[PDB]
Amino acid sequence: MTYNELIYMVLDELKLSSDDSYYTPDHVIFLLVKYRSFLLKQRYSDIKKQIPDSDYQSICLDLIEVPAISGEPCEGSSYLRSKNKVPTTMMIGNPRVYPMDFYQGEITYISRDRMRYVGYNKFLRNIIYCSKAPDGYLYFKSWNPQFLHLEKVSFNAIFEDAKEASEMACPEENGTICKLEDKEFPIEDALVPPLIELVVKELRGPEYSPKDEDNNAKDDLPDAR
Amino acid sequence: MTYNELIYMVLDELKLSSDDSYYTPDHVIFLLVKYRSFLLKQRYSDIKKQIPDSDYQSICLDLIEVPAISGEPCEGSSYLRSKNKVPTTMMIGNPRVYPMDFYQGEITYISRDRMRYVGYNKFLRNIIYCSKAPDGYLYFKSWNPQFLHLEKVSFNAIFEDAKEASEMACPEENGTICKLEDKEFPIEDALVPPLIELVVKELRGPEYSPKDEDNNAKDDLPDAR
Amino acid sequence: MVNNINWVKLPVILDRLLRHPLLTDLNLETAIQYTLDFISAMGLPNVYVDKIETIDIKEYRGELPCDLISINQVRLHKNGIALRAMTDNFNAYPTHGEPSFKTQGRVIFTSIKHEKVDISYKAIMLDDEGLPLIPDNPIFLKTLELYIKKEWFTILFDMGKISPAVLNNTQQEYAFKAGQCNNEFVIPSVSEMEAITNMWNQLIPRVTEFRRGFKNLGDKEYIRVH
Amino acid sequence: MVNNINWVKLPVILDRLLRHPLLTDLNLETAIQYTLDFISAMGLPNVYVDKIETIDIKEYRGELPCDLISINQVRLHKNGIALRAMTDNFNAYPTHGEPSFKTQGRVIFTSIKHEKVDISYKAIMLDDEGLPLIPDNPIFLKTLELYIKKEWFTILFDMGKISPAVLNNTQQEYAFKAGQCNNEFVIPSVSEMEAITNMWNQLIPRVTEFRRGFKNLGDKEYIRVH
Repeated sequence: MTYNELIYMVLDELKLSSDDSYYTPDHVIFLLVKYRSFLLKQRYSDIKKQIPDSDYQSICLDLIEVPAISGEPCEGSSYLRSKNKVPTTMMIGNPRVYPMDFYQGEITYISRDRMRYVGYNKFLRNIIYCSKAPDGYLYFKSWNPQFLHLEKVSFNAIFEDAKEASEMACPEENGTICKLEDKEFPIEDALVPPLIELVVKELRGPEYSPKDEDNNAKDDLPDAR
Repeated sequence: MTYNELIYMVLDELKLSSDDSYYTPDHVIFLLVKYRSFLLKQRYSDIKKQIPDSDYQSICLDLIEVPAISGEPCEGSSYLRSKNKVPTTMMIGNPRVYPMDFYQGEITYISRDRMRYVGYNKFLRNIIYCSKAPDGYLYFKSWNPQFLHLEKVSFNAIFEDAKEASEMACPEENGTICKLEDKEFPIEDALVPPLIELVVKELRGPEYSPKDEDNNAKDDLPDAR
Repeated sequence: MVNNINWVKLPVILDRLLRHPLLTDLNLETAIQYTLDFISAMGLPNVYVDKIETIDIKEYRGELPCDLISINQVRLHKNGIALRAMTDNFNAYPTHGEPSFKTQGRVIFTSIKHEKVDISYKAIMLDDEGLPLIPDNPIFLKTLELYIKKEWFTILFDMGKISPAVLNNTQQEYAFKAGQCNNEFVIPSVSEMEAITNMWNQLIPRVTEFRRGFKNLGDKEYIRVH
Repeated sequence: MVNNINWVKLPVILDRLLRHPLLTDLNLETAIQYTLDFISAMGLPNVYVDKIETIDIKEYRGELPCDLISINQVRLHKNGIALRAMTDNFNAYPTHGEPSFKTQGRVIFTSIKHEKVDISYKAIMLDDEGLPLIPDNPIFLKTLELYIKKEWFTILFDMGKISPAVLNNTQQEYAFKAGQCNNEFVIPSVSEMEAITNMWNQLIPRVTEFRRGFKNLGDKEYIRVH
C-alpha cells in the first residue's frame, strides 16, 4: 500500500469526508508516522524477532568532505558527511549504508559513541564507519584516505520518522515521485490493522467533541457549545 | 517533528482553536516539557536500555576562567566555567562535553561530588572534568594548565528541561532559529503518543470545568457558574 | 594435524552465520574481530604461517619483522647455533657465554653485540586484501561460527533479547566444538606420529635437539649389530 | 610467553566495549583506571618494560627512578655482585657483611655508604601521550574487556539496572578468561623451556645464580668424558 491508501482508510473509518472538517489528512499523516514507530518499538524491542522488509526505507545521500572543526591544521583528520540531515534510525533492525549496491561494500553504521574509537586495529583500518552526530548529519570515518572519494551512498534502515525518509527517497527507474501520498508507507502489512485502530481511536473521541463555536470574546467550552 | 507540530496536535486533540480560550500554547509548552522528562524517567531509569538519538540535545557553551572563590592567592587553582547557566541533565543517557567535534576529545562530565576528588592519579591529570555546581553553571577542572585555553565546548545530553536546552542550541549551517516553535522537540517518535495522551488527559477535564464568570466580588465556583 | 589447511576468505563464515535470522546484523568488521579473538584463544600453531628472516643485531638489539606473532627459534647466521633465552637482569649493561635473546615489542634483545641472526617465526596468512585468511576445515568453520554466535548472543542476553535457555545451549555447543576443534588440529597425523615414535624410542637418549632447529628430532635412532 | 607483546594504544579496548550498547557511557578516563587495576591484579611480568639504571648511594640511601614499579635486582656497579635484602632492624644506625638493600618509596636503603649501584627494574610502557600501552593479544584484550564489563555491570547491579543472571554470566566469563590470560603469559615458549631444561638437569647443582644477574641460570651443564 501507499501513503494515500492508509490516509484514506483512517479518514473513511472516521467518516471525515467533508472539506469543512476539523481533522485534515495532515492530522492523519502525523499520527500514522507517530504510531508507526510506536508500534514497531512495541513489537521489536523487547526480544529479538525477524523484521520484515516492509519496515525499511532506503534513502539516498550525497557526501561532502567537511573539516573536523574548522580550517586549522592541528585539529585532526577530516570526515565525509551528508550535505542534508539524515533521519534517526530505530535500533530494531539491520541499518545498512551501501554504495548504491546493497550486495556490495563494507560501510559500517555504528553508534556515535563508538565512532570516536574506531580503526585502531591494524586489520580494521580500511573500513568506513558511519554515525549520526548530534548535528543531525551522517558522518563518515576511516583511516584510509581513499574513503574521501565517496560521492554517494544509500541508507537502508527503519528510520523513526517515516515521512522524513520518504522525502530523501532514492529515485525510481521511472523517476522521482512528487507527492508523498503516492509513495510507499513503510510498515509490514500485518501491522496495518493495529496501526489503523490506534489512529482511529485517538481521533474518534475528539471527532465528536465540542468546539468554541461563538465569536464572543469568551471561552464557551465549559458550556459544551 | 518540531515544537510546533507537537503543540498543535495537543491543541487540536483538545480542539483549542479559539483565541479567546483559557488554555494557551504556553500551557501546552509547559506540560510537554514536563511530561517529556516524566516519561523518559519512567522508561529509562529502572533498568538500563538503549536511549535513541532523538532524546538528546546539543547546546553550545562559552567558557571563561573564573577564580575558585575570589581574587586571593591561597584559595586554590582557578576553573573554567560557562558564562551562562547550563540545564540539568538526566541520569539516563550518555552526557558528553566535546570540543565542537563529537568524535574527538576527552572532556569528562561527572558528578559534582566526584569532581572535588579528581586527577590525583598520575595517569589521569591531562583529562578535563565537568560538573554542574549548585551555582547552576558548568565548571571545568584539570591539573593541566592547558585546559584554561578552552573557549568553547558543546554539551550533548538528555537535559531535564527541553525548553532550556533549545534556547542554548548550537547554530545551524543556515543560522540560528528565532522561534522555539520551529526547533526540534527532543523525544523519540515512539514516545510521542504516550506524551500526547498524558498532556491531553491533564487538560481535557479542566477544559470543560466551570469558571468564576461573574464580576461581583464573590467566588461563584461552588455554584458552578 | 591430519587434514591439510586449505585457505578460504573470511566471508565464507558469513554465509553460515546469516543462515540464522538473529545473526543478520553481523558484518565483515565484526567477523574480522571475532575471528582474531578466536584464532588467539585456541592457540593452534597450524593456523599460522612459518617464516624465516635474517636480521642484523647492531648492539644487543635488532629490529624484528612487522608480521611477527610468535618466534619459533632465534639462531646465529654464521654458526647456526640456536639462542635460548635471556635470564640475565643486567644484560647489555657493563660493570666498572651461551648466547641468548629477548623480545618485547618490535625489538629483539640479544647477548651478542654485532651479529646477524636468523629468526624462524609465525605470522598470520593474509589475502589480496590485508585481511585474515581462515582454514576451510568444517570443524574450524563450525566452531568459529559458534564462537561468533556465542559472543553475539551474550550481548543479546545482557540486553534481555535472548532466553537464558538459548544462551545456555550456545555456550554448551561452543564448548563441545572447541574441544573437538582443538583435538582436530593437535592430534598428529600418521607422518607426525612417526617422528614422535623416533623421538620416544631412543636407546642412547638424544637430549640436545634445541641446538639444531629440532632438525634431527624425529630422526630414527639406529644401533649397530655386534 | 609464546607470543610476542606487540603494543597498541588504550582506545583499541574501547572499540570492543562500545560494541555493547550497555557500555556506551564508557570513556578513556574509565578505560585508563580499569586497565591499571587489571594490569596490577594479573601481575604478569611480561607486560612491563625492563630497565636498568645506575644510581649513586650517598649514605645508605639513594634516589630511585621515577618510573620504577618493581625491582628485578640491585647490584654493585664496580663489582657486579648483587645485593639480597635488608633483614637488619638497626641498619645504618651505629652503636656506641654481605650487602643488602631495602626500598620503600622513591628511596632505596642500602648497607653500603658511598657507592654506585645498578638497579634492574620494571616500568610501564607509555605512549606519545603519557598513557599506558597495552598488548594487542586478543586473549589479553578480551579479558581486559571482560574486566571492565564486569566492573561496570557490578555498579549497574547495585543500582538495580542489570539482572542477577546477567552479572553471573559476566562474572563467570571473566573468571575463565582470567585463567586463560594468566596461562597465556606464564607458560613458557620453546626457547624458555630450554633454559628451564638446563637449570633443571644439573649433575653438579648450580646454587648461586643470584650472585650473577641470573645470567648463567639457563646455561647448559657440560660433563667431561673420562
